[PDB]
Amino acid sequence: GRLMDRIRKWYYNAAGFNKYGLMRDDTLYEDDDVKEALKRLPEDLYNERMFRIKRALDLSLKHRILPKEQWVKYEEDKPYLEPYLKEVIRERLEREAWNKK
Amino acid sequence: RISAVDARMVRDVCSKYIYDKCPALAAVGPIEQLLDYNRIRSGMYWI
Amino acid sequence: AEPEHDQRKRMGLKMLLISALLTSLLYYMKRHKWSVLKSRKMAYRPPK
Amino acid sequence: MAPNIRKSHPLLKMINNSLIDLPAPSNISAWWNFGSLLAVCLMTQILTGLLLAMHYTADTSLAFSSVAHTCRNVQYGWLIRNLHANGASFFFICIFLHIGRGLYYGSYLYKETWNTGVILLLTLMATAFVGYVLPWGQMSFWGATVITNLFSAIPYIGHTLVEWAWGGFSVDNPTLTRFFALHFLLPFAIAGITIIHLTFLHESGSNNPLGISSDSDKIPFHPYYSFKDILGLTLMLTPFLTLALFSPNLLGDPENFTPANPLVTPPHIKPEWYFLFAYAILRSIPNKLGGVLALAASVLILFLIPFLHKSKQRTMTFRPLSQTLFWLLVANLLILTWIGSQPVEHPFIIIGQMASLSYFTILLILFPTIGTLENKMLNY
Amino acid sequence: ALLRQAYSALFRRTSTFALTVVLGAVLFERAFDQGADAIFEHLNEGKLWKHIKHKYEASEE
Ligand code: HEM
Ligand code: HEM
Ligand SMILES: CO/N=C(/C(=O)OC)c1ccccc1COc1cc(C)c(I)cc1C
Repeated sequence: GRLMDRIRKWYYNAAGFNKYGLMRDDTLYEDDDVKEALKRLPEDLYNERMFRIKRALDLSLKHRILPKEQWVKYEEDKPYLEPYLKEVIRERLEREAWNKK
Repeated sequence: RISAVDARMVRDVCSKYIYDKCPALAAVGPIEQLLDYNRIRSGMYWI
Repeated sequence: AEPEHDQRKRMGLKMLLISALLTSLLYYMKRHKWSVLKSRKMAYRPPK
Repeated sequence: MAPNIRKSHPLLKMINNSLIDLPAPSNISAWWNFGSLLAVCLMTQILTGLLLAMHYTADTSLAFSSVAHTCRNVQYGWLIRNLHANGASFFFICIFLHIGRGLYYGSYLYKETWNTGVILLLTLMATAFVGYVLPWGQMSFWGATVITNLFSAIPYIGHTLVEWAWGGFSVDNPTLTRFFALHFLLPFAIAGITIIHLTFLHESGSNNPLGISSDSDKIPFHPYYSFKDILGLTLMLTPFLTLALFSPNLLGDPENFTPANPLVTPPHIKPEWYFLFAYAILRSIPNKLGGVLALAASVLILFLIPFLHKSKQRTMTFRPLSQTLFWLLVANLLILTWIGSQPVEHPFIIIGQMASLSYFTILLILFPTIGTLENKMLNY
Repeated sequence: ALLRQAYSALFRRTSTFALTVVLGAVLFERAFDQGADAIFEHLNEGKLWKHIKHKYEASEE
């Protein structure tokens, strides 16, 4: 049944980064993979992610959040970077394994 | 009116309108290096 | 045991008064400068 | 060179490029003030310490009285003395929040900046340790005794590493004199290393409460953080001075107003508040050696934090699970501190080993685990 | 309007601003001390030596 869904949706609301208007992927720590990934994002998606963040920072400095209306909703969160990120990791795991070879 | 102006006059007039005033600023483009109104505001005083 | 007892408490007093006065002022000053970021507004304007 | 003599000068360029035109995140909070306090705090100890060292006599026959003389006869000596001893506390308080902050917001991901911090902590600990022996009071002596006596539990090179540190057979003048020297020295080592710490830091720049690129919005250190830090200074400095000027000994053990005497072991030998937590974990493992290792690792564990980060996000801002675990740990530490101030008797003994047990578990097993589990809940 | 007077007179010219701080600190000290001692002493009537002093000062042996 829908347990995993209930949970995920819960934890999602629990974390509460949407309160800042951030997407899940907007919060990823920028390790090496994530870094390559972002470099592959289309000009627009990248600028949109950029503003989203700078917005959230200005909020954190102000010690505020977005009004309930603007919070990102669990199912309207677009996972824009994950497709790319997984590839970057695929490519690497390939290279990685191939060099031990 | 122009021959009436002397250094002393220029200083007093510029001080009058420039010194310690809070200015308006318009920046367009790759402006990351220019920054902080505060810093710019403090550039409004002391030689 | 603590001959200074008295002067030390007279000092503690002056310390609070000044401390109070100063923390207040500095709070204002801190707030005054940051006001530029606190009030600050921003919009995203793609060339759609 | 360049237009303004701030960025061209080989020194003003240093003061400037690390405290004025220095790029700082627009949102770093109050938990970022401790770095400067720690710094300030340091300069202050060294200053008060020098002033005290100018009236101190490192000799078992005059140690206790030289201090008393300093308080009773030296102009404002009594004051300087307070500030120094209490400054040690402010220092630790500050350093523990500095650490906490780092743990919570994943600052430790800045590995070098972090490891140097750990080294800073360790050096600071040694420093207060030797410093405490200087007034040569009962606790000073027995504290020195209890602790240094642990090394004899190391194998083979044990009983020797000790009769070497003491410079004799028991804690005596030979030890006192080298401890004064050591204490006079370490603070500089600290300052030194503190430079390195800030250097590695500047490579990456300050992390920030959200844990996402703050290049999108950076501000000049001055005036933002100059002012913000100075405020933080006064805010903290107020209680420090309050405690130091109204309740001078709220923290100090009274047994240290009694000249050290080797023919009288005090009832309860316990460290200043800032060591209690470690004193507790020390006594949790009843086996001179095991207890030592357990103490050792209670602090050396910090070197592992970086490798135990499993979250896909840097900070705990968006990880409610880690948060409570984090606050559990914090509380876990209060309990350990409380236990350290208590005698070795039930219920304390059991409560003691428990906290100890949890302490290592939380940092070695839980945190890493909950973090993994958390990633899965984000569907990552 | 004092604020304006104060601004133009003292706070505008960075040199007079510092001059104000100096003379200002001087006056502030003198008064802040007096008032505080006064508060402290009053708060401790007859407990200080300053008080009981007369009983042995030139009136004994
Ligand atoms: C007495 C020695 C120390 C001094 C004087 C000191 C000073 C500083 C200063 C000035 C900062 C920058 C401002 C701030 O974020 O607080 C800083 C940052 C930092 N310090 Fe220390 N520090 C000390 C000890 C430590 C310790 C014990 C650790 C942890 C084991 C540590 C870990 C860090 C880290 C990770 C940063 C990055 C902060 C961030 O941006 O997230 N420091 N420190
Ligand atoms: C890292 C900074 C320092 C720390 C953490 C520190 C800590 C301490 C501590 C805990 C004591 C025992 C205080 C007491 O309770 O009586 C002490 C004493 C002393 N310290 Fe320091 N100290 C520092 C720096 C210095 C420096 C640089 C000097 C001078 C060169 C110095 C000189 C002394 C002297 C003379 C005493 C003996 C007087 C006394 O017992 O108060 N200290 N210090
Ligand atoms: C010389 O003893 N100094 C003591 C002190 O509290 O100094 C501030 C002291 C006094 C009584 C008992 C134990 C100590 C030192 O104990 C220490 C010392 C260090 C370094 C650590 I890590 C951990 C503990 C538990």
